[PDB]
Amino acid sequence: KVFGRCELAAAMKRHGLDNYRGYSLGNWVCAAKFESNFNTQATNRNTDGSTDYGILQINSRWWCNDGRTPGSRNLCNIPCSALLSSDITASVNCAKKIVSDGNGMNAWVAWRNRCKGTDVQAWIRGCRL
Repeated sequence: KVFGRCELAAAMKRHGLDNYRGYSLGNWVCAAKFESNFNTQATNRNTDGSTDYGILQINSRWWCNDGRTPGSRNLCNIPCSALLSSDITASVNCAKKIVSDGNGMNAWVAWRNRCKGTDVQAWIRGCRL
């Protein structure tokens, strides 16, 4: 499913991402915008053969099992297909693990390059308080 901006902000807030590890909601919405354009079904193959899945483009090299990433780890203990659901729960819980792994949101290259340091609160302007 393709979320709207505020719809996704609300869903991430409900699932506990607002200020998770100190990252305001706008950071998460911005990252999702540039990772997936808010599309839960987004997939993209990486050069090394891993694949990125879902609204936050979680990578099969470490975080989920897709059965075709030699050496993969599956640290979120989920099939990568679960990251494509219209229900964002699996993606959020896995993102919590990723952002807790030491490097914060820098794990998302697109967040580092397109969201970090910017006025990310613009991404939640107008969302229901």
